[PDB]
Amino acid sequence: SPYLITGIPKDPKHPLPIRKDIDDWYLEQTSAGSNRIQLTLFVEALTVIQNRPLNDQLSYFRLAGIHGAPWTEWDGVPGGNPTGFCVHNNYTFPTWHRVYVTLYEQVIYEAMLDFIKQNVPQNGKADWENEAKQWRLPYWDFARFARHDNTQGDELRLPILVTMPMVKVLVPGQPGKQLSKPNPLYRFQMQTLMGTLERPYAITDLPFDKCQSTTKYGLLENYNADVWADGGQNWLRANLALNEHPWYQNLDGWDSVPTLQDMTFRLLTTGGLNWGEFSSTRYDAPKNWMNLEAIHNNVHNWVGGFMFSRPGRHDLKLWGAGHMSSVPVAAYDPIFWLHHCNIDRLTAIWQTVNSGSWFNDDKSKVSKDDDLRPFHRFCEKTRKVVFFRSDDVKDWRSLNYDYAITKDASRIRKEISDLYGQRTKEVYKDFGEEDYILSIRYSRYALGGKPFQINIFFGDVDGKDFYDARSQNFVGSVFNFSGVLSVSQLPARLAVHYYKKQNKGEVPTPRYVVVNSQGKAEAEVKVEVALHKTEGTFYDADYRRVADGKRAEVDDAYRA
Amino acid sequence: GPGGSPYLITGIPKDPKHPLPIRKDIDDWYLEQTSAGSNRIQLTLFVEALTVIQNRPLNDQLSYFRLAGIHGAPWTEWDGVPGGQGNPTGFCVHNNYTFPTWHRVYVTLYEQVIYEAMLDFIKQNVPQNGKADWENEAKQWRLPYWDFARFARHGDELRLPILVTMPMVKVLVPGQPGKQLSKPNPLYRFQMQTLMGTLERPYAITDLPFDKCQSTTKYGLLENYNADVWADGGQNWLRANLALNEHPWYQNLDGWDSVPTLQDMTFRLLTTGGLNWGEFSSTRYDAPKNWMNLEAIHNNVHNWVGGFMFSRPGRHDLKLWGAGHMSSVPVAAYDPIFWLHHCNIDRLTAIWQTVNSGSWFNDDKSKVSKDDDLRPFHRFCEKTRKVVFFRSDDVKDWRSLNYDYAITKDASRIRKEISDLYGQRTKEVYKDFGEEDYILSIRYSRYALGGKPFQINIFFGDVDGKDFYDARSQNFVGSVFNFSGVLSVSQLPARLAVHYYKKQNKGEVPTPRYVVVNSQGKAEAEVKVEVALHKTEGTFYDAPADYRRVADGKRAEVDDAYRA
Repeated sequence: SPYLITGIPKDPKHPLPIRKDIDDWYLEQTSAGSNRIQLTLFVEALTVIQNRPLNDQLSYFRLAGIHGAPWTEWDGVPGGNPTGFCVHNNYTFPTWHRVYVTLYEQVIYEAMLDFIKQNVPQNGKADWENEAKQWRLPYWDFARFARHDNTQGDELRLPILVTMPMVKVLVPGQPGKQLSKPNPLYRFQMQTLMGTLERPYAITDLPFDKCQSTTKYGLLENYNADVWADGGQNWLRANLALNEHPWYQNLDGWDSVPTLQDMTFRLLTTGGLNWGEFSSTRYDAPKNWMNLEAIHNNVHNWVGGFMFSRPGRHDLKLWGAGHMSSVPVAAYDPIFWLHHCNIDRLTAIWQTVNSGSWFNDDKSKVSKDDDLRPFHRFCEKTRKVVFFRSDDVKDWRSLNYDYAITKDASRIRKEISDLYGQRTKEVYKDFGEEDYILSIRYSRYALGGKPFQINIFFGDVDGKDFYDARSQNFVGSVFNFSGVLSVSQLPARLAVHYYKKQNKGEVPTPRYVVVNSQGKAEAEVKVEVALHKTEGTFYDADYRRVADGKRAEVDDAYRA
Repeated sequence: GPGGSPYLITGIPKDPKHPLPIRKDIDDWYLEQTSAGSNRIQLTLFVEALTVIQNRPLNDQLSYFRLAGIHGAPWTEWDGVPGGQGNPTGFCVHNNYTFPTWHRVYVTLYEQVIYEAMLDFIKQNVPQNGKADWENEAKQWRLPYWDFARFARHGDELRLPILVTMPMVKVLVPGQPGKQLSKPNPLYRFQMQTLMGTLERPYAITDLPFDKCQSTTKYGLLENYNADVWADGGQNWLRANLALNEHPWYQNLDGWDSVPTLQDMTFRLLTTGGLNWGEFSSTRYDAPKNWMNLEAIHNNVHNWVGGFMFSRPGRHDLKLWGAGHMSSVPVAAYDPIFWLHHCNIDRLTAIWQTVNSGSWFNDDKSKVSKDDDLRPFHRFCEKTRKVVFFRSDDVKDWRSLNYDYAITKDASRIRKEISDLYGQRTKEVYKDFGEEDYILSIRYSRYALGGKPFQINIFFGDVDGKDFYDARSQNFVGSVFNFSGVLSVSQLPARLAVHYYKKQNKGEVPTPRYVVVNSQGKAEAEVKVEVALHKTEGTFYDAPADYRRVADGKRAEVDDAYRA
């Protein structure tokens, strides 16, 4: 203390190493011919970090603690509606998280070196150190189709490694030996319930205080409270949510496009946005409302689940809540960091194709000089420890990492298309050259700070089923990741086409429902939803409003 | 066993201070153990003893692996009785009248080994002043049963046991007053140190990729995921619960009430009188109203808990397939829930025996098997003073094994208890409709697919050619699982599904349509099944105070891409 965040130190033998796609990296590391060293290093180092005590500010718990609960000090910067250090709904969203991810990466690297120092016999040390110095925190490409057996598949998925309870690693000094160990990327587990930790670290209306382990969709009402201690990792349910798309696409004869991928492709290829428009959900032209924070919000929801219960009786239960949907505790789930690593990558990509657009508009310019608390660095000019500022990390390479996609950025627009654009283009091309988008504007605080989901429908809404891709006439969702207004944007092109085919070319009135964590509709949360149209496809590139949203009513038993 | 000494199976030794302790409902027992009114000692003992048993080495025949190994794979010897029994087969009895008695002994073995491990634990870990108190808890403990047919507490649905759904469990730390510790729960899964396909000879587990599992799983094995995911596919207990609550498709519609088929079937099994032992005891077939049998119910539960389909044709965002140990004969016993399931199968046998006292290997068919050696289980014979194999007559009175069940304590109350536990929902829903009963009869060969498992699904009305799998498939009525890997019979309730069909079709009786589904989720066209619908006047539950065939089944066709 102070802990100076520098990124991994420069070594001339390791020029700007890349953060790799975690599935690519896992597959390479576990191939027959790979030495398996980086995988062993990441597993062992993260395990050590997770087992460090609470009074160690570089323990996993305390590093995750920076983001939200239990809202304590970190690195000498005081903590204590409770709020964390994390920046939400402001234009410093991408830069604060850029530093946060780098802190995590640096801590892991240093733990890797400790592991080598302690456990690798001297004749192997140079080789292991070489691998550590090449290692960078992998990213989870949430918008890229998972492979399937080397070929590109057709669905979005959680990383392979994240879905494995155990992982086999090397035994240093014993060539050819491997041991299966608990996988620290699978979950973060403490020794007791998080609500019982010694003061001031205790995590105390989702029962996160009753969890010992992080969970994905594991928390449901009407099960014994001891089940919540470790609700498990329902990664199959998470994968289903990540592949959210309009309801009609489940019907025979229609091709589906994952909304997350369409959104990501739109975010990366749309020109003309200023930093304020791109960087945040913050709203101080609807075509410019698609932003990085909004996509990040939805992914948080889809990975963890936010609904603890549902009214009525249902044999098939698709609700269930978990850490990733919840601001105060999302950072405890190890996938948090891989997700945020990709958020950093998307920022880096966008920066590369929008080089003039950096805190450049009247709105975002005000926030440019914000201290990014609690992150410290040494100012060589004044010889003083100071807080990070956004300009310090404008070039991510000054933190000594890079991404392959920005590394040789020669053909970055083609790469964007190959990764995130092919399916969208393939399906859209069958229909007329026009685009439709939904605009959504809401207040994060509409439920006093509690989270909620805004679901949009074209056509009649099922009064007992207004939740997801399996709900009749579902078009898309916007999640309020919470726990001055906010905006988001949804693709609407394909959903409008289907509606038009069934309704004599009529333009649909977007119908919306605001859903709470009890699966009930909040009748009085204000949302501004509109439908906008232009000529020409979005990827070949002025929008006009063609319909206003209307709140849908749900069944009595389902109303909040 | 070692030194040429057999392991004598006796049940927990009799202590006059502990007269016939009961095997309790595992949810009631867990809830009690963790309540303010308890000391948490039996929970601690069961957790610590079972952990030790699971960590014993492969050459220890009382290790968890080797006890589970008696049932099926890796088909080795046990207690000096040769294994390696044209397909490989284990010691377990299936499709024969000794099914209940073989398993009665098997469950007692497991219980006895755990008790002995509890005594070891106390000897080594409990301070001197506490040893007698802890020993008395061990002497009271008996293996809990999972009441798969009872609504779960704080109920309206069937569920896996609470404890089975918990990765960790908090136990006492003996000698440290007030101290408890969260530990890995040995009932949640059984995990080895390497993939089971790589164990030292001759113990390696070598269609479903069980050779690539390090841990047991429920619904965790799906094609099109990295093979490393199969090492521990997880415990999808929510998915298992969904399967356990299987019921006709129509009941998911608005305005209709549901009844879990498992509970209806169990209530029918326990209340229908007049069955001989051969009818009750087994799926084996050497009147269709008497085809509801214990083994068929056991078969379906194995399927529902584990999952048996590795893949499905086509593309589907919502994936409700997935396979797991409990659905597969060769490896089912590795999943710790296996023993809790079989404990309840023993309890159902005991209940049935209580209300059918003259019906014990009594008919001409089952009589032949009464004197079968229940290998590999040894006991000391008091009459001849020699070590022999168990035989069914030895365990006719389960109390001779020094355990009992609360429900079998009082024959004068058993009919009310059966009603209270398994009959309330059925009666509540059936009462809204006319006084007649309908049942489906199902007869098939276990070897129809060369010994591979399959599921027979029955429908009333048009079958969706891409969706013919479960309660969400249009017009689904019920399923029969061939737990495999002389014919076999099962029976399904059809009363409510028939009423729904009649209401939609001007009172016409449905033709039962069936599809035989394999582990790839495809329909088998050549598997012969005899399905028929039968009717009588009066409700089945009022009967204790003659079915006529009314329709014959026919195979339904599925979409070309979904054909085997």
